[PDB]
Amino acid sequence: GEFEKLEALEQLQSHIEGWEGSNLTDICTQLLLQGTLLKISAGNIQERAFFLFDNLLVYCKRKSKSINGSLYIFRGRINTEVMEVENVEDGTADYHSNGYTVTNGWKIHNTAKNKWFVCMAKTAEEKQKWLDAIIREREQRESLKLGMERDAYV
Ligand code: NI
Repeated sequence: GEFEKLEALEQLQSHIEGWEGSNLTDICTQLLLQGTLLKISAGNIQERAFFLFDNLLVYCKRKSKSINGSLYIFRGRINTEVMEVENVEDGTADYHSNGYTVTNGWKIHNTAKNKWFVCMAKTAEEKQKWLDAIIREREQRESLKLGMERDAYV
C-alpha cells in the first residue's frame, strides 16, 4: 500500500521528459494535489501543470496516451522546505507579478535558487483548494519532524 504509492510516483515521473534532480520515489511518498495554473514571468502568462507532493512542488509544460509516452515537459521543482508562499490580493499589479494584474493568485519564492513567480488559478475556489493543500503539506511536514523529536524516548 505504501509501495503501491511509490510505484505510482515512478509511473508519473516516467511521463515527464527532461526530469532534473532526485527521483520522486527517493524524497516523496504521495501526490497531494495536481492541477493547471497560470504562471507569470516577464512577458508570459503561461499555463503549467503543477504537482504538490509531500516535500516537493513540481511544475511542467503539459503536452497535448501520447504518441511518445511523455505527457509533460519538466520546467522546475522546489523543495517545500525552501518554498515561501504569500497571498496576493485581487487587482494587485507590481514587479512581483511582472506588471500583470493578479486575480486568484499567490506568490512563491524559492530560497534555494533565489527565484520567484506568481501563480493564478482560474477561480477563487480553486485558489482556496491550492492554499489549503499548501498549508496541509507544511503542517504535516512540521508535525512529522516535531513528532519524531517528541517521540525521542518511545
Ligand atoms: Ni521578492
